[PDB]
Amino acid sequence: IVGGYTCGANTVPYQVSLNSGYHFCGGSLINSQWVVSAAHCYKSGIQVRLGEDNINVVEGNEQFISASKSIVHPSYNSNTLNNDIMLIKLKSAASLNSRVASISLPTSCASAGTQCLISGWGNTKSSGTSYPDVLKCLKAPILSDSSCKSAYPGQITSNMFCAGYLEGGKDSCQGDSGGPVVCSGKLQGIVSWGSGCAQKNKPGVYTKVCNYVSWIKQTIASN
Ligand SMILES: COc1ccc2c(CCN)c[nH]c2c1
Ligand SMILES: [Ca+2]
Repeated sequence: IVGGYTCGANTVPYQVSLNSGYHFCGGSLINSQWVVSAAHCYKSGIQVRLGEDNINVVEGNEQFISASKSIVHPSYNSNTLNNDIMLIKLKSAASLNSRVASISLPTSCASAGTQCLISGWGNTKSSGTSYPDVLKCLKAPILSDSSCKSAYPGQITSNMFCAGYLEGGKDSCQGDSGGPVVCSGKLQGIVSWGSGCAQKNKPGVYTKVCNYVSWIKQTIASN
């Protein structure tokens, strides 16, 4: 997260870290057994880390649970990033508590102008690299689809939305991939792609979760 702030330990209790020997992506806990992340975060050997603040220190509220199954969206296209969503099932159910909590799926699609919370352990610099230990947060509004398409002509599908700032300086970045965009207490977006981080006229692009609620619900009812 570039241009954000330190969330505060466990104040984003649905935020997970995906670990393959090191943190490589975020995700969102949607119930005791399932995490939503980006399809571009798919890899083998995923351990889901819940209850994290400092990802380099065991602080006492973590749960580390291996993935037992990953399900990338059937229509995910890695070249265009259309349908950039994946489900991860936990080998055992997480114990839900004040530091480990699920986030509800949306009932409707959030509207332009709505303020949302984006979080992760990604790079905090728009030029160069610096990776934080504690979870970072950014408040960012959803942008109109006309402004989103103007920023990324020919690239925004109906499964994507832009959030952030056209002036740059505040954005999600490398390593925030797969993490949550939460608006009105619901998971509306997944950190998906952009042109760099926090660049002028290049706001972050996010998977439009509301389009996937039926797929999520049917998949978790059968796996
Ligand atoms: C390889 O560099 C990057 C830089 C930024 C991003 C993002 C978020 C952009 N708002 C998702 N994946 C990335 C990969
Ligand atoms: Ca920790």
